[PDB]
Amino acid sequence: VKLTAELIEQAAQYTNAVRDRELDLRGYKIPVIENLGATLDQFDAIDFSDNEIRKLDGFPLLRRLKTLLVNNNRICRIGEGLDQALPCLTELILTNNSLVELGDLDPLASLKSLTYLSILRNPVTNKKHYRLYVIYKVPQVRVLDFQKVKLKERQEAEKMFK
Amino acid sequence: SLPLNPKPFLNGLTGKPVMVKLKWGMEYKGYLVSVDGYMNMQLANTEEYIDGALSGHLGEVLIRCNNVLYIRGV
Amino acid sequence: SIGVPIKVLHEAEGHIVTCETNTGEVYRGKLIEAEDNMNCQMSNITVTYRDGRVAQLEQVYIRGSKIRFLILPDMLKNAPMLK
Amino acid sequence: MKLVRFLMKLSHETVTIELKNGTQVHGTITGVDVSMNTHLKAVKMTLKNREPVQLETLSIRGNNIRYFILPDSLPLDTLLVD
Amino acid sequence: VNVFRLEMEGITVKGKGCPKPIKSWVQCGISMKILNSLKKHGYEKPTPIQTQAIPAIMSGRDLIGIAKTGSGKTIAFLLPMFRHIMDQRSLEEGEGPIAVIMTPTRELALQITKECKKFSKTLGLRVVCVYGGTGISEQIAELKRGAEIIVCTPGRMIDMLAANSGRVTNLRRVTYVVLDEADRMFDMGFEPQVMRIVDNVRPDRQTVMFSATFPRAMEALARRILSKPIEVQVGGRSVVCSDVEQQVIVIEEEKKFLKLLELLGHYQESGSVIIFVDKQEHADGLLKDLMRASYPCMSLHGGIDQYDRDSIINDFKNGTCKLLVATSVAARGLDVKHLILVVNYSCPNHYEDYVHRAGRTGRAGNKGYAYTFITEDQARYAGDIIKALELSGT
Amino acid sequence: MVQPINLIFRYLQNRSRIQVWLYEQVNMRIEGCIIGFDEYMNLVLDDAEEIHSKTKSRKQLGRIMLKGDNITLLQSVSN
Amino acid sequence: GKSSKMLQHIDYRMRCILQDGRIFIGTFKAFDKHMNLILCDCDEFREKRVLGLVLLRGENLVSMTVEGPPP
Amino acid sequence: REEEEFNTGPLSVLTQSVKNNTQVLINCRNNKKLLGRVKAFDRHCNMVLENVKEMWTEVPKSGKGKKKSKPVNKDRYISKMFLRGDSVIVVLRNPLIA
Amino acid sequence: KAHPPELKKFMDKKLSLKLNGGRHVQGILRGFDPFMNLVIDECVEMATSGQQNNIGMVVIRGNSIIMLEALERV
Amino acid sequence: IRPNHTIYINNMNDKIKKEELKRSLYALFSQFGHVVDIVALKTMKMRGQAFVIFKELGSSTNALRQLQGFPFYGKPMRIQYAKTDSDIISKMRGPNYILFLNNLPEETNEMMLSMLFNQFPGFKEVRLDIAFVEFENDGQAGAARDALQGFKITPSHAMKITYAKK
RNA sequence: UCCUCGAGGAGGAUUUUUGGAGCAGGGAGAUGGAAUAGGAGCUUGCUCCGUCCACUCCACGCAUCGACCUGGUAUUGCAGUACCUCCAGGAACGGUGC
Repeated sequence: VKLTAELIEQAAQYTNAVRDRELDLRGYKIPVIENLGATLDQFDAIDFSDNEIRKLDGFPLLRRLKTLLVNNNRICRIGEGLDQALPCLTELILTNNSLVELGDLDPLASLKSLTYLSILRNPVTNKKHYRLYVIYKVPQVRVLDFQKVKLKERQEAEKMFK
Repeated sequence: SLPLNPKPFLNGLTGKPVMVKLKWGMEYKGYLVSVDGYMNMQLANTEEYIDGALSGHLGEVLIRCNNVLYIRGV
Repeated sequence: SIGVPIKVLHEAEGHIVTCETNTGEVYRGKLIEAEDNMNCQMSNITVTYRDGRVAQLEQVYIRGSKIRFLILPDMLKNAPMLK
Repeated sequence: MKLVRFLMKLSHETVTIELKNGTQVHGTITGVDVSMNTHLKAVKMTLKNREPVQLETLSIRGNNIRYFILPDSLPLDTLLVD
Repeated sequence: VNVFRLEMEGITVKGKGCPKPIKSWVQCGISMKILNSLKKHGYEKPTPIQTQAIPAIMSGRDLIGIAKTGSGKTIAFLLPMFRHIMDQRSLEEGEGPIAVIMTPTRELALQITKECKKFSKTLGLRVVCVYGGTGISEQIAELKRGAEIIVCTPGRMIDMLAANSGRVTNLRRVTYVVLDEADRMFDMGFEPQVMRIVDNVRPDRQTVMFSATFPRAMEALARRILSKPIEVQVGGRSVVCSDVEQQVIVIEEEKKFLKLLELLGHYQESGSVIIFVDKQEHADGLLKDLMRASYPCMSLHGGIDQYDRDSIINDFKNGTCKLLVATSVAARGLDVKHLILVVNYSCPNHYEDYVHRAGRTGRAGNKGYAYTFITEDQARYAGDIIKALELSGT
Repeated sequence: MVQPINLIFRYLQNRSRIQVWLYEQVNMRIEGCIIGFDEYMNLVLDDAEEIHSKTKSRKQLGRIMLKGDNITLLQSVSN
Repeated sequence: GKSSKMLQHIDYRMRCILQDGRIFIGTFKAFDKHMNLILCDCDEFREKRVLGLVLLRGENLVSMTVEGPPP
Repeated sequence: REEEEFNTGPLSVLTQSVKNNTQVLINCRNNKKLLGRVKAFDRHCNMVLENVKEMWTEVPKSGKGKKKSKPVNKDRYISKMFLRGDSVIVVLRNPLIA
Repeated sequence: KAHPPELKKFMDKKLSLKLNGGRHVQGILRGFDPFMNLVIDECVEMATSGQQNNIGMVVIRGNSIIMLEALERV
Repeated sequence: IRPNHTIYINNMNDKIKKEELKRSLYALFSQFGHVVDIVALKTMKMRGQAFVIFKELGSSTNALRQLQGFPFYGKPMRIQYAKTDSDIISKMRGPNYILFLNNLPEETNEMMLSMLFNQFPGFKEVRLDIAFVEFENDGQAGAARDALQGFKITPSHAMKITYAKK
């Protein structure tokens, strides 16, 4: 059950709780996120929860994409061309993923508009100084794992590994 | 004196040198030739005045009611 | 003689709505009187403008001449507005 | 006499419309109403100090249109006969 | 060249200087209003009595027409009068009508007024609205505004003439005097009223009379009031003789020879008889078949010589030949006293040839026998034969 | 209930000096005596004067025919 | 004649541009003779502003175009 | 009624432009003056003209930037155009075609 | 058509009206009009510095009326 | 308290904005299921509290069980079931196959048993301190037997659900 | 009433659409820059003059309220919402009148 144009044209699309145009693509078990050109950047949020996506890549240019729900998936790697395809990506929910190393968070630093990031329920969050490395690598993010970044955490991230 | 309606006052002002000033600040001075019921003005040998200084002569000038602010009979 | 947005604005009288004027003034409150010419008369209204001067007044009246838009709740967008 | 009947008979023609805000929209006129509601298809709009954008459809009101631009090969003498 | 066929249609005409009957109303010398009324009424073909009465009324002479009931005598009296009124217009003087129509009944006068109003439709000509037994003030107010024709009762006309409400001037008042149902007006009951109506009239005025029946005494009384009348009835002009008995039998084309052989064998129709045929070769074949059947028969046609035809005529006159076959050339003009029986085995296309064949036997007041065989091919002449039998009384 | 047309007729009958403010123009106003009016609120001012509040000057024009589409507020003055 | 220019875009998401430079993207449900647009669950872009059911007057409308497929 | 008011009022000044085929100037609210021959008019001053020449003046509007450079005037020509009567501010008839 | 505005409840009440160009007045309404014209007797206008100037009975047209807020409980 | 589709979380940080807290609650609730509505106020009566109403009651129950006492913006929020039904949900609404139930309350009617069994999909019939519930599907009956083993309904007694024998 | 060839048939004058819209961002200083883009003294170096941004000074252009960041502090409350505790500092944003 791969993501095609007929699956995106038959999927439900409505208004979310934040008054944004969201398309519900849950319950599809798509192994790879592709063929997203049929939406023509008419959705403000993408609900791709409960899927089997392994890599968050292969997305076309969508300037209206501001929220991406990748919860309950097996995402273990992030694409390096995420900034060239989503310049206005501000919300990224990557809870309960397959990220084990902090080096997968290195392509996530290119998103300058990203402010809300969720990396909870992951083996990469259980490593030593994971939050300090995420604050040092991504200074544009203001809320990490439902927690506001303070000045002391930014000073601790800028002190170590400088 | 007697209360005069503006429509016979505009009908009787034809042929006399008046000056109609618009909302943009410019005025046109000339002899009133035609004045209809929709408060439109058509004058002959009109001269343009901007900020108290004359600009030039144009001749027959037609000014609508949507732009003309006031008119004074000289 | 009566329009469908005019009928939707007349049917939404008595609900917590807002009217944003052309100058940016947002009169919010319960729509007490809504005529066919977009005349909105509200009681216990609140002024939240684009200037931001938020205040509370006992009664307000905004005409349809300088009215830019109207923000209404979505309780009347289902029925009988489905055509 | 009436310019609305002359504007309504100018369908399927590539014209341009300049608004009061400086935005010029060039496209094929497909629909004209009595209130000069210009509905065009595959138009290109250029605003003031902005980039031109191409749209598949556009609907401009009559009160927002300031000027129009017709091609030189338009039969204005034949279309004026009511 | 077919002017004799209109007179043979069965319309007895009597008089000196009679005009020819018109074939249709478009070429009858009528006005535009009369033609418009005839087109609106739905008249495709005019009546023969109307075609005999309309030129006689348009010429300005007195006419007396007799026909059956429902033949259109009121239209035949109203249409040429309205055509002459429209073509020759006069000044509508006070209390003077241009036409005087006499009706014995009030309902008949109202029907004549309705027919005159229908014939003068879409025009300003209003003739009359008056009847007996009604208010005289309304009739005087209707007649004072202008009266073209006067169609009313003789008693109401006498009451209007006695009270100076309507009269005929001496110089020029009326030009036509119509008389509907003249058999009742010429009776003993309506004699002095019609006499006073005809006495106070203009000298230069035509008199028209129409009735369904006409006795000899009524016609003799009505002829004195008119000046050189023209009679028109049915049937006399080119009609069959009443002294010769006419018989029509429906037989086939092959059964006609068997019927002639049965009439020659059983009945006494073989000797002193004239047999009319269609062609000369068919007449020669019939003569050869009669001579082969042990019967003396002679033939006279255009294919034979003149001396042989003269010898055949001499043998038929002397009594040497029992039967004489002849073509249509010998049907008219031949006056033979021996011709007692006329056998028309072949029906001619024209009724004049059949009338000449029926009139060839039994002339000068004597009796005669005429037997004609009618076939299915002569369907157009069956109506003319029925009209000739109705006119001759057979 | 006092009608505005009746108040304008009473001001024209009283021949009092009234000041008229323009629409979207707070710097310059007019002042004069209204002689007559019409259905389109057209005022006929005799010996009118344009008063500029920024420059504190007054320029007389005379007989002026002011349209009703530009006059936003009208008040009565004692002068 | 047919007057099907506004009926073909019914129940669809359209983005109308205002005179001051604002853009309202909402589902057009009904209209009138004064071009009164009723945009249910509309977004205001110029930044994103949560508005919802916004009834904008026809006097402040400049142009309108199709945004995407109907929900 | 309407024809006499159009041939005797200010609209006759428009009617002399289409009958005698004369050139008139129209100054709009966008500081532009278009001189041309009026071909079609209406009661709402909807002017459809042919062979028009529109002149105006424009500023660089922070083109390069540092505090010494002037604006300039410009002009253009159009074969056939149509302008509504709302944006028409001034209409001047002058014998310029001869 | 031509329905008058619902101004019967705001009769003889002290309300504050806003006019175009940023003008503010306060006064008691003395009547109504179908063209949204309001007669304010003993009106006081707010200046730019903040001082209130009494102008008396004034007439405000409906073409520049922005918002009218009733200062009294009706 | 009966389980419902709306889960209410309280004891949260009231210093954050309303829209940011609503977006954070939506991003937290999207991992457990589709969030239909989010009711969040900042007034003096509803300070520091919000609620999320979902489409399915099982996703709301899993979000209330998993995020019980989770730290939200520095303060551990407490999640619980709603007292009344939501307005949006009310507007949108209007092993073996046989399972043996023991220690059931006698005051509960058949409608309460149907609402308790409505977490599982459509069953064949229900039989009524002992009860017998038979489902049309074997996996649905197994999920209903695994879910109702120690459920929180009428807390004065404990309900026990077991598979029927042959 | 029409058709055929006399005839036949049957709305530019107050709340929406002919617009009351257009234009310009205070002054000074031997302040600083036009990589590839000004002219003149007929390149380059220099001098002069009608276009910005950063800082400083006078008049942080001024006052207002809303959104927002730091610290301290109060509320533990079951609802369908313009917005929601208070204190102090800073002022990146919005509009109102001069």
